[PDB]
Amino acid sequence: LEGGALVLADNGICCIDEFDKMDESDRTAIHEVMEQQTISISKAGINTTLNARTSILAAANPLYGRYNPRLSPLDNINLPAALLSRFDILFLMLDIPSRDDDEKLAEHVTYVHMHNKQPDLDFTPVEPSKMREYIAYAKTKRPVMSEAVNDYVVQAYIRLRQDSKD
Amino acid sequence: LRIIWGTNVSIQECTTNFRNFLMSFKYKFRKILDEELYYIKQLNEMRELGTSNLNLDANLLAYKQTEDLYHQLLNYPQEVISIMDQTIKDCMVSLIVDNNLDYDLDEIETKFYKVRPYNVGSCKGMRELNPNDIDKLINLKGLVLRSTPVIPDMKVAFFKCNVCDHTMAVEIDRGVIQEPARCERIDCNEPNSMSLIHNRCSFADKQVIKLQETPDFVPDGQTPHSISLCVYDELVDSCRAGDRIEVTGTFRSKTYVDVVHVKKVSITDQDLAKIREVAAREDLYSLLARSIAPSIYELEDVKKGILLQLFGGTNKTFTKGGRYRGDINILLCGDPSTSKSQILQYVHKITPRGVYTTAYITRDVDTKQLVLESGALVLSDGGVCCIDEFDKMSDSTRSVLHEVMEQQTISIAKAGIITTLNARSSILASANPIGSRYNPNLPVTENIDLPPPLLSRFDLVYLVLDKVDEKNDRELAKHLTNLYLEDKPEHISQDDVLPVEFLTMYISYAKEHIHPIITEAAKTELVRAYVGMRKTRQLESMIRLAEAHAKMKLKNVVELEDVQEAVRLIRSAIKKSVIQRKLQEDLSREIMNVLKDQASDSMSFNELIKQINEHSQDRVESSDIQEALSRLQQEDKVIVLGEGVRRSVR
Repeated sequence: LEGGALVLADNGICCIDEFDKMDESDRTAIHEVMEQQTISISKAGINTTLNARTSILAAANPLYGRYNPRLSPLDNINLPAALLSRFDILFLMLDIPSRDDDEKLAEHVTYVHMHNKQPDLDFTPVEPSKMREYIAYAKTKRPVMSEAVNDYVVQAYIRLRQDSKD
Repeated sequence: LRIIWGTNVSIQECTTNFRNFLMSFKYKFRKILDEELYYIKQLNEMRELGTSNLNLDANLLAYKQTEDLYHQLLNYPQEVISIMDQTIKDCMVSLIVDNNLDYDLDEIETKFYKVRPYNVGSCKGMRELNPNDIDKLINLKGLVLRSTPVIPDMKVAFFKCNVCDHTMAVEIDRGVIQEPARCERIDCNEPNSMSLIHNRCSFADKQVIKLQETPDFVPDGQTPHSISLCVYDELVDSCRAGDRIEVTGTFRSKTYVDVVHVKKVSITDQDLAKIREVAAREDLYSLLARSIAPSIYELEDVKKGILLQLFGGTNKTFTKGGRYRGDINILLCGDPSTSKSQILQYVHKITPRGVYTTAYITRDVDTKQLVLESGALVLSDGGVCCIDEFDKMSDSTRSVLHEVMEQQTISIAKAGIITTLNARSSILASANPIGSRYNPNLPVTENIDLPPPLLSRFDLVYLVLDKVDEKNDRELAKHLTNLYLEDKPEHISQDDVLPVEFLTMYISYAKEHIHPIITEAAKTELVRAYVGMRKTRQLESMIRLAEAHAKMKLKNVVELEDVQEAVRLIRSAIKKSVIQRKLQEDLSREIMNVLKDQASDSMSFNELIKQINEHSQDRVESSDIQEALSRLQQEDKVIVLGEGVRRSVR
C-alpha cells in the first residue's frame, strides 16, 4: 500500500487547502473517509480496506473569489448537498471592512512584524508540549450524557428541525 | 510393545482397535455427540464398481473405543495412513474369507486402497498455522484461482543397455532414483553404460494450484491470502478455478499443504425445538426485521428486503442447459445522512463472502495457462456484494454489472482470452439523486440519473427519502439519546429481539433445508399484480420475492396471502378525503340495508364479512368497515355488545 496522503496520517488531522480546485476523483475518496473512516479499494491488484481516522480540515473559497450578498449560499457554494450535509461545522469567515475593528488587526500585524513577541495582555501563550500532553490526557476520557441534558437535546433538535423545515 | 521414535502410536493395538471400530459402529454420534452396520454396507458396496477410494469421517471422535486414535492421527498422518492401507486390506480379506465367492482374490492381493479423512474442525487459515502445527492435518475453505497443468513425475523409470537390450525398472524412494552403472545379466556381462528411458515409465501426476483463502472469522487488519497447494495422482483435473472449495490435507514446510481430500460439494435438537417454537408465532415477520438491526430505526420495507435478500430463495436448475437462482439485486436512493452506510457495513459483518467496492482472466506465461485473478464480486460467487456511490461510478464498468443483473455471468473477449464464466451473487448498491437529494417536482426516473434499461432490470429499488416533519424525527433523536441516558446498554435484553447467534443458525438452517415450490394456486393473484404495473423482470423479481416469503416461516408450499405483502412491498418501496367519506357513506348505507333486510339481526362480524364480500370481487378495507361501525356507534345506529353478535338499534 502506497496511499496518497490519507495513509501516512492515520490517526490525526488531514487538511485540504484549495478544496474547490480539486476534481471528482478526489471528492469521491474524501467523502468516503468523511462518512465512514475505511477506504475500500477493489482493483486488479487487491480488494482490501484501509482504515484510518482523519479529522478532515478543509479550506475553501467561493465561485467568484469573494462572497456575493445577492446570491444564495447554495449557489455561492459549488459543493453539493451531500458534501456539506455531512459537514457539521462550516465557517463562513467573511471579511467586512470597518472603521474600528480593522485597526486592531493592523496593530496586531505591525506588532508581530516589529518583533516576535505577542501583545502585552495578562496571559502567557502556552508552548506546544503542554497542551499536546493535555490533549493526550483528555483523550482517554469517556463522558456519559444525563437525562436532564437529554430532554434539552431532543427539544432543541425538534425545534431546529421544524425551523429548518426555504 | 512397539514404539516408533517420537511417535506414541503402537501398530498392533491401533490395528485391533481400528478393526474393532470398523466391525462395529451403528450411529453412536447420533446418540452421544433404524440403521445397522454403517461401515459394513459401504465397504461391501464399493468393492464391485472398482472404486479404491474410501471417504472416512473422523465418528472416530464420538466412538467409545477410538478416542485414542483421533488424538493420534492429528499429529502423525503419514504413519497412520500407511498402516491404514495395510489394515483395510487385512479386514477386507477377512471379509472375503467369511463368505463364498468367485475369483476376486486374484486382483485384490496386489491392489492398494487408501483413506481420505475430511471431517475435522475449522481453523483460522494460514494465520493460525504456527510452526508447532507442521505435518498435521488442516482444512482450508475458499476459492481456487489458478490451476497449473498437470506435470508428470516419474514414480518408476526404465533403463536399457543400448548395446545388448535388457530392461530394468527402478522406483522412487524419498526422492532419489539410483541409476545402475553397468549391466549385470549373463548375456551382457560386459561393463557398459546404461540409458534411461521415460516414454515407457509410469509417472505420478503433480500439480500446484493457487487458492484464495477465506475463513469463517478473520482478524482485524488481515488481508486475503494466496496459498500454493499441490495435488497428486487420481486427484488431478478435479479441482479448478471458479468453485467454493473446502480442502484438507497435511501442512508442510516456504510452506504448503499436501491435500488428502477435496470437497467440491456442500445444531442440536433443543435449538431446533426453539427454532420450531419461535417459527410458529405470527409477529416473526416483523420480529426478525426488528432484530436484524436494533441500533437503528424501523425501515420495514428496506429491512424486510435485506432480510429476505439474505434468506435468498430457491436456486433450481435443469440437467444440461438451464439454471435459475432465487436472487434479488437491490438499490437504495433518496435523502442522505441516514443509516445507508451502516447497512452497507452490517451486511459485510454478516455474510462470509463479500467485498466493499469484477475479476479478470489472465494467460499466465510461466505455466502457459488461463488462470483467473480477482476479488470483489468474483470472490463473492456466494453471499452478497456491497457497492456505494452508484451514480458516481463510470459507464465503462457498468457493462459488467449489466450482465450480472439477471444473467450472473462474465463474458471476457480480449487478447489471449474469450471466456464466459460463472459469477452469481447479489448486489446491494446505495445511490444518490444526482445533486438533487430527491425533488418532488421531477420524476423518479430522471432524478437519480440512472438509465431505464438498467433499472427496469433491477429487482428491487428503495426510496429511503426522509421528508422531515414532526412526531417522527423527535422519536429519532429520543432513541439516539436513550442509549446515551445510561453509560452501558446492559438493558438491551428485555425486549422482543432475537440474538445474532440464534438468528444466523435459523437462517443457515432455513437456507439449506427448504426447497419451496411455487404452485399454480397463486396464479390468479400474480397476473393482476403484474397488470397494475403494466397499465418480465418485475415478474421474475416477484416470483423470487414470493419464494423468499415461502422460504421464511418454515413453509414448503407457497400460499396465496404471501404474494399480497410481496406486492405491497414493491408498491411501498417506490411509493380524510371526500371520496373516502363517500366510501364510508355508501358502505354505511349498504350495511344498513343488508343489516335491516333480514329478520335475524343477531349476526356477528365474520359472518357479515363472508356474506357481503363473496358475491363480488376482491377484499375491501375492513378497518374502514370498523370505522363505519364506530361512526354508527357514535350515531347510535348499531350496538357492538361483544365480539360474538352485532345488532342494530331498536
